[PDB]
Amino acid sequence: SSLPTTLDPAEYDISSETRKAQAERLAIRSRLKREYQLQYYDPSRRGVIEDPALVRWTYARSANIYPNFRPNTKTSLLGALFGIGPLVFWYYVFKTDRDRKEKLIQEGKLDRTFNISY
Amino acid sequence: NMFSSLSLVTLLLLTMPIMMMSFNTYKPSNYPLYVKTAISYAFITSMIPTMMFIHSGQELIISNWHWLTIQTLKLSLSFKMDYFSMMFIPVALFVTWSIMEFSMWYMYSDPNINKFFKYLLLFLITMLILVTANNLFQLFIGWEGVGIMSFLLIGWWYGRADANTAALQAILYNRIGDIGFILAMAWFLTNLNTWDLQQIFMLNPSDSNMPLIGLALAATGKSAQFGLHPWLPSAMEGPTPVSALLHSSTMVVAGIFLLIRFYPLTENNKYIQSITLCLGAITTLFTAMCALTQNDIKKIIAFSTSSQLGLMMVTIGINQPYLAFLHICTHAFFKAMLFMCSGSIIHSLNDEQDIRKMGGLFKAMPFTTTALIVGSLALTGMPFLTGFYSKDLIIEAANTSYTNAWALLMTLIATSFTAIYSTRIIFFALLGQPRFPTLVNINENNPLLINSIKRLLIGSLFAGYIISNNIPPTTIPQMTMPYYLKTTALIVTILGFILALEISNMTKNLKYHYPSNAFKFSTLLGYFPTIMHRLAPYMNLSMSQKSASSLLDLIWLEAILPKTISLAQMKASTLVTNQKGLIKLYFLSFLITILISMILFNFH
Amino acid sequence: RWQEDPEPEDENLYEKNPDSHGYDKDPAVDIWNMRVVFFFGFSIVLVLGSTFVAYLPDYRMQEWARREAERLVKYREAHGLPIMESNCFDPSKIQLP
Amino acid sequence: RLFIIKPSGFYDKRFLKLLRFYILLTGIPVAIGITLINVFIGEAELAEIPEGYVPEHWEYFKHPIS
Amino acid sequence: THQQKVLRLYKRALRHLESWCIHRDKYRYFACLLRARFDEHKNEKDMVKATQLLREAEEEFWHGQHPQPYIFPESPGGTSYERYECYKVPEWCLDDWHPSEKAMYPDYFAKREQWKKLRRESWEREVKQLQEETPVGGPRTEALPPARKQGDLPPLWWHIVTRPRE
Amino acid sequence: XXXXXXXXXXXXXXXXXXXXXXXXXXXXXXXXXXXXXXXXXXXXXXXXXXXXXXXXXXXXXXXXXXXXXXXXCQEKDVLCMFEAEMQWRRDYKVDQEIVNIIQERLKACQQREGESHRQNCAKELEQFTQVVKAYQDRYXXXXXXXXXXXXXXXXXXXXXXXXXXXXXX
Amino acid sequence: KYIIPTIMLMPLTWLSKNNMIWVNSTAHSLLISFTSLLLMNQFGDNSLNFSLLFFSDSLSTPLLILTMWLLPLMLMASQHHLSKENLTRKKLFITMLISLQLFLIMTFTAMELILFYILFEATLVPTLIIITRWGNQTERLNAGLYFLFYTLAGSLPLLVALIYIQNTVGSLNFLMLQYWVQPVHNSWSNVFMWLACMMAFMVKMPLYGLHLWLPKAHVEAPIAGSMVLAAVLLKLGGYGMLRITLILNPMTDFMAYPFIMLSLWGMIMTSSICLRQTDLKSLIAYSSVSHMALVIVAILIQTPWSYMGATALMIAHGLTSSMLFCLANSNYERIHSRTMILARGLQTLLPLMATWWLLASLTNLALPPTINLIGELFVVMSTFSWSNITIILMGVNMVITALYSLYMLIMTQRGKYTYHINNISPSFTRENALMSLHILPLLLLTLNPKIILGPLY
Repeated sequence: SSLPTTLDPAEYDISSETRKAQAERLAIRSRLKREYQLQYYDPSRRGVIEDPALVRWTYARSANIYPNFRPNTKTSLLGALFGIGPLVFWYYVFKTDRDRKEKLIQEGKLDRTFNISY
Repeated sequence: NMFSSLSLVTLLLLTMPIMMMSFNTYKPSNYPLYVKTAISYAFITSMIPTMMFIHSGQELIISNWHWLTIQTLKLSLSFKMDYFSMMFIPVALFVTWSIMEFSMWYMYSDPNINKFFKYLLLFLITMLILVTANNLFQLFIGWEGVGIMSFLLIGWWYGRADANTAALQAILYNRIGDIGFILAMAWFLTNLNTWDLQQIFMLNPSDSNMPLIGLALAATGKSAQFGLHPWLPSAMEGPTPVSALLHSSTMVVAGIFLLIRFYPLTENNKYIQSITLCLGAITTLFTAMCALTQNDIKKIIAFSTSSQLGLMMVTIGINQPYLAFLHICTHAFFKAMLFMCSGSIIHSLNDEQDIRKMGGLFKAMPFTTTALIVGSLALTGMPFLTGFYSKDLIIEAANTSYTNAWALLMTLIATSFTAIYSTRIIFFALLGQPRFPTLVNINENNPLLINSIKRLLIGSLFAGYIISNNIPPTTIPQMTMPYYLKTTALIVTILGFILALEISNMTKNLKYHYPSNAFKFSTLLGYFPTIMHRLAPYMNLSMSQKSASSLLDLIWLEAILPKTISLAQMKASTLVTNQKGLIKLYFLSFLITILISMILFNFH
Repeated sequence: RWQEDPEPEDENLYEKNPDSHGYDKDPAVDIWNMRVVFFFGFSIVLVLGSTFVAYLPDYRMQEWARREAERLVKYREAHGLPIMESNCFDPSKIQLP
Repeated sequence: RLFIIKPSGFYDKRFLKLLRFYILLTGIPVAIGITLINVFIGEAELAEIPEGYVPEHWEYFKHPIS
Repeated sequence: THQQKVLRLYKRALRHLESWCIHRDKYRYFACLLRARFDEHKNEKDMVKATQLLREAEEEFWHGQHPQPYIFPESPGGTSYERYECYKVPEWCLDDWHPSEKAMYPDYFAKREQWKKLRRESWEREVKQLQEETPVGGPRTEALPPARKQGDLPPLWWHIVTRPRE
Repeated sequence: XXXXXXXXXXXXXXXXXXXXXXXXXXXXXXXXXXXXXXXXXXXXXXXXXXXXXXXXXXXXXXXXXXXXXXXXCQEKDVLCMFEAEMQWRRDYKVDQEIVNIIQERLKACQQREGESHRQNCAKELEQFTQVVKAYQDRYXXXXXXXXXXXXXXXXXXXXXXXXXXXXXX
Repeated sequence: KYIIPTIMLMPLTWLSKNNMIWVNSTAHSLLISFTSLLLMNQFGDNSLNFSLLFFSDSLSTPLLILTMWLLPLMLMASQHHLSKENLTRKKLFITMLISLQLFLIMTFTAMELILFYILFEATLVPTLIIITRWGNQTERLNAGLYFLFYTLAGSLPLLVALIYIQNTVGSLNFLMLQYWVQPVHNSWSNVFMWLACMMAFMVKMPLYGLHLWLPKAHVEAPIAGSMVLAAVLLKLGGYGMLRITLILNPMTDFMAYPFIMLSLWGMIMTSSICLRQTDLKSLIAYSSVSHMALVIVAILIQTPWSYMGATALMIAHGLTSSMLFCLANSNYERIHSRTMILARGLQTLLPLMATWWLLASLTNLALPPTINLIGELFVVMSTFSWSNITIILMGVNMVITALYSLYMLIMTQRGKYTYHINNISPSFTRENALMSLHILPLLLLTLNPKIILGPLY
């Protein structure tokens, strides 16, 4: 989430060393574009091309489970607090509702007159 | 006897194009004309049994087609033909038929012309089921049906991501409102076995939990209210007859229509009576505030649906269900008139969706301009433009009540607020100097447009004179306070129009005005694109990825048994790789095993 | 380098050569398989089969109990005093203590 | 007039023509199914008379197909 | 690209002015007031003050930033028919037309065979022409126009020289 | 018929006193549509009835009575309990549909009165409370999925609670 | 009558010539599926007995008909796949699908706990070979290893449980014999007796914990999107939960109370993950966790309403989720990568399939009553009698079920497909047949599903 004004004409260097770096952005962009352009405008292709940027994108989410998370830090225990935590949370919600219901059946009847269901 | 026989014909006639859709008979280009001719004769077959109702006769029919014997239950195709259900059918069929005539001119010369009418009939049928429904299950088929057919009508064009999200949020914000109706299903079975309309009118205890997160929350999903209403302006991104069908007659009723049917349940419960006005007073103003400042031809009419929707919610709070649907029946003639006549302007001057660049003068266009004059004044409290028979009876009844004064005062500002947005269609888009940006702009009169709107002009001028005069009334409170309540409703619209004429002239007729720099605009959007379109899907998807996926479902919830796999592979080395050769090492361990058996694991 | 593995296969005909086909190899057998015998199981099991799904198998006394209940309602109201339900299975059985 | 950019269409319409052919092919016993109720009589509401128990049919009311 | 930064800010200022004003005569008055602001300061050459004025130009533009901007016609993104009324069937679908159905309108089928033959024969020449124009390793950002265009056919056309329309 | 309660007598008679106009348009259409397709469908129904001629008898519902209850059969035995389990299940299927008839009696109460609804009837609402309460306390409604052995335990649980209350009071 | 026609389907494939094969395997299975609908639909007052216990009867099993319906449907989907492979291996493969269906006929018909269990585990071996061979993706062995690691470690505790019960009380064998049932007195020895009977059907019926068994089997698919229908049959293969909870332990259900709670977060958190994931098959795989979690919530309540909803949901999911895998198969056979972002655009290339996409996606939601609404609505109405707070948790699930269907639609409605040169041909005659033969039985069950949701109905 953005904190101040919407960042588009704000905070930029006035044509300093960043201009050489900005020219490098188009150099790598066109390098990946030209190899895409050569493998597109031929009629004898027939088939969806690979594009390694999207293949590694799927590999980042589906795989990297046990090569990652080998330093099980205190942040993982904080994530575990959001894991087991909510499962134990409802144990003091459903039981309190049940003990409210079950006591109303035996002493001081609260059961419905037209309850043929269940 | 003929009342029951002719009632099912209206259901049969609408299904006949669906039954004869897959090949059947060779009819190209005639199929869109076939839809128009089917509904035209369906209107005639609906007019006759309504004349039977004004005379004498009530009937609740079952088809003897129940697929349940499950635990003391029967769910047949049950059809109620009484008052609220009866009067709506010819009103809905006449409104749709004119939109079908409008669908001849708009969406013309397109490859998806035949596929367009496929969903429009099902959109009518599901509503016709929901209107006639006598079960709560039969009520669900239509109430979900209108909500599911809207996806294939709002998101009809497969263009940008905005209309796709508009079609998404049409169900997303509906399904939050669905929870109440599923709670309505669950409470009814456990407490009153049958859960059909015949049963639930009898044996009615004072229960607050039933329509708390129930019928009132069902009225927030369908027919948007203050709880959930970001999907109101987004629905206009599709074609114009779809918007002419939804928020005028179909989508606008489905929320309140439930509460009108459940009227004896609301009669006794005073907590529900208060919360209907509490979630009905904010709906009249807060949504209507976004009509003036946000400038779009379709959206001004669309934001004013919710203001009139609040008046439908006020009638629930006053405990008058008889006058509740009478407003919605005339609302079908009010806004469906407005959507197609403005939609005629949109299509004429190429492509314009903003009022800013629209300049269709009263002298420039002959027929569409006159339809807007009659239409916009009909929405305001005018003595004989059918608005008096609908809107003015709500305000006068609401003044004599035991309910909240602040809830009444909030609705009274909204009744005077009607004149300002109506003039924002007249003064801004129609009246004055033309602002249409074109080298050559042409707007031609079509034979299909004239015959459609002219027949609606009879329906818009002669609605309250026929419908409200013939329908049986129940307790009229029009007697007390003539200068404080009765005359004040019409005077507020006159004072509102005088305020609108002064505010528009101060902004437009100023030559050199110079706008200010600092502004507080909650009036512009309501900041729902910042908390409900921005933050609400963000929190659901951040909890999806930062937690759950990258912690629980892949790493931690797996870990338990990969722990035993890692332990088995580690303890494998302590037996395989251990003791590399040497008969000495193997025999030395044998001496220990005898010593354990002799002393430690003792057996004499 | 593998010196044996590099031999990729990419051949999706569909329309190119058979013109109208459901599957590759032998067009004469394909019409007899993809359009005939698949559709006979689509016709018999779904249309003539539908007259067995719900259409008249009697099915666990669903319509039988209607004729059974109607004659028992009139019997225990005219002759008897309780309305068809009072005590289940046990009329004056062996007591607990 | 310009040439319209459309999908294949022929493969899609072929399936619908083949589907509605085989439904109609077994749509004849649907028409015969009406005459099995119309021409051939169903069953009367007759009381239990002492004669037997169940000869080929015990309680097959409404329609003789059961 | 400082000259582009002034032009883009001025282009945005004109199209945002129409949302605030109502009538066309008032639009002309405020535009001339904006012309009095920008033309007076662009005349003299500034190194630090020009960038200071451009960063100050963010203000006033941000004070009046969102009254729902008038993007009335078919504009890229925004509102009102951005990429709409589009069936847009590609050339890939135009090759897989079924027999006994592709025979209808034979002029479109006969021409497309000549277009496909023109592309298949010139692709070897386009690969040599496109592959020839290289600074070292990768291109330096931009397309490759034909230099030695004797016969015809630029290096890289089919999607660019074959749009569906609108 | 017989089992259905139904209305006592249907009223309504044509008056036509105020104005002439074009008489009653609904009654004019009632005479028009009676011969248009109502007479044609009645003639087609009579033609189908005449074409029937010979019809099958069909001996209706089978009896099968008593065969000894589960309460009478003491000690667990597979040969004895099997017929007792079938007897209880057949009664439970009937008792489900007994409620459905009285449920439809209350449906008739709502329509055939209309305006009064809650103030009138008095018998159908009372009959509903007499059967459902008996169904709730005896025939499961709290004993989960249907079982014959569980029903005998449920009947004994209600009897022991009633005997403890009667002896104390 | 269902013994030795499926066993007679075995020599049919071997004896038939190389030109035929597929024509014989499908035609001589459709007429076999006709006879199942002809004979098994009949019921008396209670459960019948067809024969002596080799294969027993039906009590609440129209789920047997579904397997007979998928008996030719798997052969329909695997037509483009296994078209370039050896002819001897084609004969080897069809017999392995037949053997799966052979044991599946046995498990639903046999009303035992001992004969049922060993043939319930006899479906594990053919699926193992079907997954680990012809797998299009790498690391398919993890999908094979964890298939028998999660299931067998939970199911082998049935041998120590089931034999223990019959040693104490009579014999489990005939089931209708087993009404000698003594109420469980809730002891610490009876704690693990209940757990061992449940944990075997806590794996195949996916909870929140021990649920990783399912998505790995679907992402590393046996065959593209064709043999996934057999894994849908394994999901509904955990129907023993209907029989164990009813017969073996009716009194002690205090231990069921935490397991409903564990599956309650197996509704929300399993649907949350199914929103961002890239694989189109995984977007069906995680949605199949939530719809089958509904049954686990239902059964443990043990109310008569829940059984009506559960038995409907077993048939509902078996024809809706499997239909969604056929849509995933049609996309994978053209692009050869199941990335949702890459495969984008219907109607421009696939006009007729787009309507079939709707009739399959919207069935995840509660449409006009097909079998899914009838399945879900009875369960939600059953949970209220259990506890009033449930619909607050259940209502969130109703929102994300729309986030299942529409998100699958929108990501395919976006008309672009610029990089795609393939997918030129729209659809084969057998391709659209899969879309019809899955949806039209659901459309026929809209009218009267009395013979679908039937545990004494």
